[PDB]
This record gives sequence, C-alpha cells and structure tokens, in this order.
Amino acid sequence: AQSVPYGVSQIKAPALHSQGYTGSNVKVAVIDSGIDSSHPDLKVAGGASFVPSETNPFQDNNSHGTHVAGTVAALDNSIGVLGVAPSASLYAVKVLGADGSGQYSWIINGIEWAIANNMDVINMSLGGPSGSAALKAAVDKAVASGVVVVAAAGNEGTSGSSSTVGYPAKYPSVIAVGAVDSSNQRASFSSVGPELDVMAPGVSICSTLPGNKYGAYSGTSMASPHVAGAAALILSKHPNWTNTQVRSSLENTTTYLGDSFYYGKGLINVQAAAQ
Ligand SMILES: [Ca+2]
Ligand SMILES: [Ca+2]
Repeated sequence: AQSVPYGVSQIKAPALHSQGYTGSNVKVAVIDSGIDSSHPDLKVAGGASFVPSETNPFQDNNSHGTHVAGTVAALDNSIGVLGVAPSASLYAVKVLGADGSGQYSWIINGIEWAIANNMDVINMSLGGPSGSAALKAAVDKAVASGVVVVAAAGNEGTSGSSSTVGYPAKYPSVIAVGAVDSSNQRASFSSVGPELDVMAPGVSICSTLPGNKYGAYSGTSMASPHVAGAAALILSKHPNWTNTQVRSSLENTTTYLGDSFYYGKGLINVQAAAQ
C-alpha cells in the first residue's frame, strides 16, 4: 500500500496528478549526498559524483540525498510514498560525502555539470553561512541559461533583526525555501530574512531512505524539494514557460501566512501556480 505524505497534499500536487500532470520529461538535479538508485520507490535517470572519495553517485552513504529525492520524485505505484512529481527524470549529483559535508568547489562543480547537461530544475538542500564569487557565478549562470534553481533557506532560526538565510539561497537568482508544519505555522528552526521567498512543509516529512526504508526528517532541506517538484509539475503543464515565469507563478499564488521576513510570500499552492 502506498502512502501520500501530508506535505504533498498540503501544497496540492495530487490535484495535478489526477489531471495527468506528474512532471514527465522534466529533468531535476538533486545536488546532494547522492541517491540510492536501488530503491524500489525511485527511478534515477543519471547523475555524477564530484566527491573524490565517493565516485558512485548512485550510492548514498548519508541518506539525506535519497530522502530529498523521495520528496521530489518517489514513484506512483503500490509501495512506499508519493513524490510531488513522480514522473520526473531524477538526477543524482553527489557533492556531499558520507558525513554530510562537502567542499564548496565540489558543490560548484556540481552546479556547473547541471547547467551543461540541461537540467530544468536544480535542488539544493544544502548551504552555508558564507558565499563566494564562484558560488554566485554558478547559480547566476544556471538562471541565465533557463534553469529553475531552488535552495533550502537554512535552519538558523531568528536572530535579533538580521537575516539568517544561508547561501546560495541568499542570492536573488535562487528561490529560498523555508519550512512550515502541517498547521502552516513556521518551524522554529526555519531561517528568516528579506531573502525568504516561499514556505513548504518541512516538519516530520516521510520519504525514502537507502536500503528500501522510509523515515521522517525535519528541515528546510525537506521543504526545498517540495518547490523543486512544484516547478517540475508546472513545467510538465507549461513546457514553454521560462524559469522566471515558473518562479513568478509560484510566488504570486501563495497562501499568505504572516510577515514575509518570516514566511516569505507564503505557502505554495501548485494547483493555482500551474494555472
Ligand atoms: Ca510509491
Ligand atoms: Ca534567493
């Protein structure tokens, strides 16, 4: 029996699935710790690894990558869970090792690979407190080339009156995603700031884990894939839409929750976004 995680229903993806919009032929790159391609509920189309000591991108020694992937595209079948865009062409771009960290050059190299291989959407459930001219250059190049770039806002919470949104989420070209729970309330760990763009479910998110398992995790990392998948559904319905049109639609059809410093434009509604 297959279970639909609350987050998928909360952003109204199932509505599009029933109309036949499930993200087919849309290439999504999960820049992360790799994806367990042997998972029964996932179908990885390709990828690459830029982690010198972990050359197989289809082997996830952390579990973060596979979990994020499950939210983006777990298969619509009779087992496990259901992704936001279950027909999406999932790519494993391994830039984080078994411990969950990665050097910025590995991350950047992964972004470059994604651009060169024409990914339609890039998901980055990662980030740090500092940026680099090289980091900004890679994400800005992606967008100029028509790629939709989504990134977790961070899990720094509030801090006086200043932004805690991390990089690359902080760059204007990158969509920054914070997390809310099932009640649409902001998760205390969610980063805040004028850079926040939109919110998506990010608490107790059930998804795939390596070794044919399932578990729930909480983090803006779990929030991000919901919007990456959202963009993919919009593109399956509107293949001619550019990345800036896909973003404006997601940003302009949100359910307003409080102040934008904390909730950005609000929770995404993929049904309304897809028009
Ligand atoms: Ca499934
Ligand atoms: Ca941004």
